[PDB]
Amino acid sequence: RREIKIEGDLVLGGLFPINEKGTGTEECGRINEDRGIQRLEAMLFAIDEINKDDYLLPGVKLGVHILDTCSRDTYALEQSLEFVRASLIPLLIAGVIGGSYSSVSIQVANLLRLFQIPQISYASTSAKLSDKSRYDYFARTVPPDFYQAKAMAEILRFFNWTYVSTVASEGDYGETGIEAFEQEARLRNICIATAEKVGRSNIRKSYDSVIRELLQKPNARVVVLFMRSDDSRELIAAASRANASFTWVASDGWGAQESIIKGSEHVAYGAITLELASQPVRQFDRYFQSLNPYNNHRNPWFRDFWEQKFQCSLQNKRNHRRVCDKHLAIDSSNYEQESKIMFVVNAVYAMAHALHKMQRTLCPNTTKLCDAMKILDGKKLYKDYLLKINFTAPFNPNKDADSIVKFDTFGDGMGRYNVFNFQNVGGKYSYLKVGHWAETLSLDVNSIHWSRNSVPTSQCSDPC
Amino acid sequence: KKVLTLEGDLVLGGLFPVHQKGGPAEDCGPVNEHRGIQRLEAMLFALDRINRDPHLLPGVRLGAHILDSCSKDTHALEQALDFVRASLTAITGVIGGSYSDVSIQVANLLRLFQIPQISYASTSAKLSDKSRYDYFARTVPPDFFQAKAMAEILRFFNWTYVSTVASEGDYGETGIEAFELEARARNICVATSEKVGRAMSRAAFEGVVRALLQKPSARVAVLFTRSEDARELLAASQRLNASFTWVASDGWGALESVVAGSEGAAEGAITIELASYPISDFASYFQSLDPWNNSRNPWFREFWEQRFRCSFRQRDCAAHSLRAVPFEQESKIMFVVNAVYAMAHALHNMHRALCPNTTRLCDAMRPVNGRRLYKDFVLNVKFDAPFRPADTHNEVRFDRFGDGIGRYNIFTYLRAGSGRYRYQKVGYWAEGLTLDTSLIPWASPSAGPLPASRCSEPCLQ
Ligand SMILES: N[C@@H](CCC(=O)O)C(=O)O
Ligand SMILES: N[C@@H](CCC(=O)O)C(=O)O
Repeated sequence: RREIKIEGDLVLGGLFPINEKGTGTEECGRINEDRGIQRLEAMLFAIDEINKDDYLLPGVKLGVHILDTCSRDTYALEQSLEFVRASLIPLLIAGVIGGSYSSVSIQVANLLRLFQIPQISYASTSAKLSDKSRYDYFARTVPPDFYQAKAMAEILRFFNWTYVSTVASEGDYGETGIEAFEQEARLRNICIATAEKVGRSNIRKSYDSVIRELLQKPNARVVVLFMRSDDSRELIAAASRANASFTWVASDGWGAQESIIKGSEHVAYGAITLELASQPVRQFDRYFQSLNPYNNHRNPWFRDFWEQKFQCSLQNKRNHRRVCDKHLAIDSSNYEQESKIMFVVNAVYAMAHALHKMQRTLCPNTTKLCDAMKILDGKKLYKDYLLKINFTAPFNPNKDADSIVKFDTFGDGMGRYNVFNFQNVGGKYSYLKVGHWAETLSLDVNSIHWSRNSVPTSQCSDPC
Repeated sequence: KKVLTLEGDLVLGGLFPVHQKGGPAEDCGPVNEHRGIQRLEAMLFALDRINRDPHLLPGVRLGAHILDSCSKDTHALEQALDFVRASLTAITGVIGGSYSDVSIQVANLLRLFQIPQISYASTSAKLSDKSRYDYFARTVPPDFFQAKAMAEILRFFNWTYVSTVASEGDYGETGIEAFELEARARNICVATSEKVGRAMSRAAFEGVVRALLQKPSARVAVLFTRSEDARELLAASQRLNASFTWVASDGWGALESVVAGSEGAAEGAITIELASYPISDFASYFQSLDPWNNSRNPWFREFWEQRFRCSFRQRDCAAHSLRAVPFEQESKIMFVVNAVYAMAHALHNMHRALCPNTTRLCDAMRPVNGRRLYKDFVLNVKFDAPFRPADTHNEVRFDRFGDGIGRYNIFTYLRAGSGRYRYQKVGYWAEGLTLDTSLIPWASPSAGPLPASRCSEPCLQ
């Protein structure tokens, strides 16, 4: 296995979904180009920025203990044992800035709550979390799935889609989200045509029974997806194979990423997805576009990533593929910033300020490491400082209410979303924003490209 | 908190719900007199018998490290840290886990440290996945057969329109899923699906009862609930004066605390328990127990104060004996004993397969590894049951996923002998439904029409 073990006075661990589930060694195969390396480099850039500046955490240097979660909760639990090994090269971790999947975050929080280690997530949106009775050391920077369910129910009601079908992914993310969506639909007089639960368990659908059942009922052409990025890609590939076209109202799992839609653009011409409200970070783009496989030695996976993004394998020597050694680097022509980078950078600074206001209180006499801070109890770090943190966005020139980084009474974030429609402009398929959602709906119907160039309808019976 | 520990060459773990689930303020309060104390005493009695047995580990003495989870997964996870802090006097195996949610977290924690665990009452369909829970065995059948049995019972009585309520967790949701999948093939239809949260108040229970009462076509109610949740639902139904035909699972079983104070709301209720037989020696061992000599059980005193409503500071229960009070044995007792034996013979064959020198603990077996033990001696073990009654035909074996034979019994709560309100067995279930309607009071043709629940009654032909 590979990991980053940069040392420092204070170590902020993290867990990232660098590798995809399965597809080799029965554990994890291919590398997530978008959700596995961009967030990792964003966290590294944030750590470097905190260390290089003097305004935030002077003197004290921040190190990382980043680990790879192979898109599995069991693998994440196995890897997280090293974070609590010291309290059970033993390193004392003051915080785990990690957790991208709901199941992975839940397992990591359950393991960490015994050792009193605060944890901050950046992409895990679930209603099972934020329950302080069972998760008392969890505080994410993203809103739960309740707001997503409300927004998607409002979207369905806006277009008068009543007879809709629902497809969910088994686990701690799809199940709770689809339950909340069912409750919201029942509230808004919306009846679910059918309910499916895609999973990899012993008794589960084989990615074709769901599509066969969907085609069995042609009266409901709207499918609401609560699925992760690992299962949505395979489901859309199976749909493309079966040549079954439906309009897609997807959750944050699909997002606004083009990795899922690769070779299956036709099957998902009409797709509406919800993404967290994120603005691009220019500094992160500048840092990432200057990365090379020769000057980046602290990222073990990056070299392998260099063999996957550019389709140029055999970086040293082999007959598998041509050696694209030089004359080709990461540029804006093929690199797009992830829609959650500011959610992970703010996930780091949230602890940094928590480590900045604490050292200013326990031992304010010296602006450095002190003997009184030898032991870092998680209760004081989380409840006293981290819970009531309040700071502006580190890399946002604008200073407004939407650019503040503060938690809630349950350790959550602002419930603002954006709606992306998959449109084909000039022969190019891409996601375009067609509205937003901040306790209201602002869809732009006049600028929406549908699957059949017409507004779809989904009613149980034709009005008579 | 209090930890029950013994001394021996090999120490066996334990995890029992001695106390009941507490409120928002306290952690966990009242002691469980049937599912927390009787099972613990059964495990202790089995360990004593194994230690006294000459043919079973004549030189190796089995210890005990019984803990208390008190029906909380977080508390169970906090307590189970002692099972792994020794190794990081080590724990050989963990005989514990009475709830699916309680056992799943413990299994996940123990899989990292390669510590085998054999449960005694965990009945969940998601615990059979060997890819996620590598080191976990069970003596009781999963819910895969219980859901089928309840579907068969529902189909036998010509019930079509039913309502389902389940507890939020890894035992109720999986039960609803399996029941729905096995009912889709049949003509069973579910009207509404209701969920009971872990922290649920009386107002929410009343709201759930009202939601069930909103649709009057459905007369029955399928139950996947724990003891406390089922008791609270029955109490709410009694408060609202609502009568149903409850179809429950092993969570209710044949307990008397669920029907304590709510006998009116629970009339003619069909429940399913696991196939079991009383243990002759365990009854005598439990009845011959006193709070003074039995100083090895820290919770026993807490049980005694709850058994006859006394107080040791007030000098009460000085002449109270458990022998006089009638004894009701828990259905899932023998399984617990079997679980202990599931780690006894597994530690007996291995000692005869890796260290064939002496009968004591040799220096080569000091670091007992759970990997080889579970893969070669625990998963494939066959032996005669310890305390078989008469000369029946039963065997203790583990399947490919560490399961048991799916045999169930059907009980009905009926009032006989001037309202005794007792459970009566009206058949069993091994491979097909073979219940008898003669013993059921409301199923008799002379008693009255059979309770029916259909979405639409058959109109004129
Ligand atoms: N946000 C999804 C996971 C996908 C991701 O954003 O990385 C969740 O709630 O688990
Ligand atoms: N089998 C039920 C409860 C068993 C019992 O403790 O009686 C469960 O898995 O939660």
